[PDB]
Amino acid sequence: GVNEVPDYHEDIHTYLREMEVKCKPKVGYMKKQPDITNSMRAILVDWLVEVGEEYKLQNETLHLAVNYIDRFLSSMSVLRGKLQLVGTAAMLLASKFEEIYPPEVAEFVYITDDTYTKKQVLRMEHLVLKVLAFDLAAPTINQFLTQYFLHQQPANCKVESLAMFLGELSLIDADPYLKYLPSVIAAAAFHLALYTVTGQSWPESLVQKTGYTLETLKPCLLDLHQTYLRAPQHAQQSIREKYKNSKYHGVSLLNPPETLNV
Amino acid sequence: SMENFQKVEKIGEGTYGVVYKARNKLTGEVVALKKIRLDTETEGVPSTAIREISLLKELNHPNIVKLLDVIHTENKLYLVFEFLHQDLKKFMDASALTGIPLPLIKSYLFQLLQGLAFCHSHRVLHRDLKPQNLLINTEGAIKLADFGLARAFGVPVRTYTHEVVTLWYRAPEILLGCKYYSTAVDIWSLGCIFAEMVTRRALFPGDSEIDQLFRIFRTLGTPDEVVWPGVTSMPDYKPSFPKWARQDFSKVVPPLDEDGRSLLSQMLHYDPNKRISAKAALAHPFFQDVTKPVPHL
Ligand SMILES: O=C1CC(I)=CC=N1
Ligand SMILES: O=C1CC(I)=CC=N1
Ligand SMILES: O=C1CC(I)=CC=N1
Ligand SMILES: O=C1CC(I)=CC=N1
Repeated sequence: GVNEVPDYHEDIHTYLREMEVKCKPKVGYMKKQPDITNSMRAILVDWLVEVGEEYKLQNETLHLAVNYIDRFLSSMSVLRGKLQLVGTAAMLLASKFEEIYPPEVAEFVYITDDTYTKKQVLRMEHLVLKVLAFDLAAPTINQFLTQYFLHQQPANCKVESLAMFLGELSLIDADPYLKYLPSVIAAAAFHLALYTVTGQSWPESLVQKTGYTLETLKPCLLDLHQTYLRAPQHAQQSIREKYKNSKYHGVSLLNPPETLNV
Repeated sequence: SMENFQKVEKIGEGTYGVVYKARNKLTGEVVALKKIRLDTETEGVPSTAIREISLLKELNHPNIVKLLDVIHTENKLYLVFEFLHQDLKKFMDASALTGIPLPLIKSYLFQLLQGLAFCHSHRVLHRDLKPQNLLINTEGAIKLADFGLARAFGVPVRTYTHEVVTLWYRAPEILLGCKYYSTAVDIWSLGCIFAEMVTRRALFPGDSEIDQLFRIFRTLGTPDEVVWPGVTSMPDYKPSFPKWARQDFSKVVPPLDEDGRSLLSQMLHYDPNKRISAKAALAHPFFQDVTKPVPHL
């Protein structure tokens, strides 16, 4: 019923797609950053996952924060010593945007081990706000997933949890996932996840919704499978640790498929 | 920064400090300035403003107040808004004795629904629709304003902040303390506002939540599973609620025609799922003849 906003689902989808284009980071930003690297970024996002888990924040908050970080680094040269300052400030902004009960600024200062002063966090907040020109309402992988999980006639906790997980793994790795739009990554996560559990594919209903076939979703699905396969060996583990818990039904502990079929 | 704005008068005071009417010295544009003090050593930019600014940035429609600029300093944020003559509440009270022409009521409700249809078609809930937050000009327009309690939602919706609408305009789903709420709550509020434009008194002026609840039942009939499935397994529902009957909208809103009464009931339906959508309501027979009259000021 009204919680799936039937009279509006279409219009919202159209709009989110149009918006995920404008809020897209620069694909090749990491090359034009002299002093920071995909590796350092990986550490940062992994740290936000922890922070998200420690403060029991929403997954959506985490996604937004990463969106804020990539777009800032798409405009602003940052030194390595201040990369965390940007991330703390972004998480702060996303919390304020998205959470009912955001952590107080003091707790965002606590998690940086007093690397930074409160004044620095608060000043970086304003600067982030100016650099994004307050365009904070970014469509996320989750905003697409939640809608895709709807066309999933057989509602599967395991499938829903698993897609979230693949979803989050993509946050960590600027290469390759900066070159895919959220809507795409959500589908690839959603396809990959359904198959692994039920045995099924991207449904036609979602083909008609998105205009996305498995042909057009293959490049991404390839990188994702790879990411899933290498997952236990990735230098960044917070997400796997996260999705062991009962809450997410231990989907991380599940063994990925070995072939996809195309 | 603000050197080109000349303050005229104070025009309001809400979430963030005071709102002032001001005049662009160079262009002659009249504006409303909202001054938001930034907690530079404590909490920073308030979540309210992050939400209002970001959401109003996206929302560009003739029936949503235009945010024209945001002027930053180290220590303050000024939001530059278009100036509109006054809010519906002030217009209502000014019209307490003369009444509001039916054609203007219809025009106003039509525009309100157009504005609101836009907000919902853009993953945004207003959640503070009340006459004081709706602005009119002199040429016959009305606009949604004050988007501070607004929230960009996902699909499906999740649990959002429970302390949302002003009591009088609060939907039963929020009162009863349901886990999920959606676009229907904003329709409920407009429905309250339709009634109020017609009678110039608030429809459900409750002193408390329990009183608000009783006020609605008495008018629309204590709901049951046949009208509102799940109403009895709602968190704050009580089997004990007296069973009042629905009052004829011919005594509720005597001045309202057969089409009006129909659309109202639809807007005030108990069940959120069966409650009309802003989009639906835009098609309703009531608006078939809608014009754009000017208000007497
Ligand atoms: O305190 C910290 C910061 C970061 I970035 C990663 C891990 N611990
Ligand atoms: O500095 C200011 C503040 C205001 I309110 C209006 C004009 N100039
Ligand atoms: O300078 C501005 C104006 C506006 I409208 C939004 C954000 N920044
Ligand atoms: O934009 C606005 C705000 C206010 I308070 C009054 C009139 N116009």
